[PDB]
Amino acid sequence: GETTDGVYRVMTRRLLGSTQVGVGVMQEGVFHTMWHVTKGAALRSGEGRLDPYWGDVKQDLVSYCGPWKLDAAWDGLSEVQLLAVPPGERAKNIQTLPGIFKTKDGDIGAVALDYPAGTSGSPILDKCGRVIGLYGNGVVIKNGSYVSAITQGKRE
Amino acid sequence: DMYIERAGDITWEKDAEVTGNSPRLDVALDESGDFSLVE
Ligand SMILES: Cc1nc([C@H]2CCCNC2)[nH]c1C(=O)Nc1ccccn1
Repeated sequence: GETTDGVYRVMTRRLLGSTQVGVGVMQEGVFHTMWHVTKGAALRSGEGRLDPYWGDVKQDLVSYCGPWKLDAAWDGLSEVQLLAVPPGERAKNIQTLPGIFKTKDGDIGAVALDYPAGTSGSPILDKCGRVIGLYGNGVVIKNGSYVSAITQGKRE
Repeated sequence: DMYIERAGDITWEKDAEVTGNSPRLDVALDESGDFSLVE
């Protein structure tokens, strides 16, 4: 199977035609995506099989073939880039300055970009191209727009 | 049954479309992973 580092679309042949349900990152032999995209289910990569290794519904994350590898974090000051991979459209970098999700357990960066639901799992990057989290788990604000958290896992 | 297709490289791109605001929101994270606005 294709284990090349990079950004990937998560597709399904269950519904009419081929439908993009999400996006994920391949890094160091591990596939990283959001839990709500696959719901823990196994993935196909050509003829190779990707089996889930770690997952957590609260964090809304899941890794395949190995533990979570992404550990870079937003510095709190710099602009970041969402490598948005929308359904039926090409990968497109979009630079934004993140906001903050103020929670009882600490603050989290948040990207205020609006994209289709199939864009869930698109990586958020820092100036050196390191993945600082995934886009796809957020909230809808007063004006109907979508604000996603910068969801990052823990590296063991 | 789900499958993956490569969509590109992970790189920082100079001169990309800069857009979007930076709000400071009050939120709550539930056991099911759902974020919500606290007011
Ligand atoms: C289908 C779906 N389901 C969740 C939930 C995931 C687990 C609990 N918290 C919300 N978000 C979504 C979504 O549509 N996300 C999304 C991502 C980018 C752009 C637009 N929507």
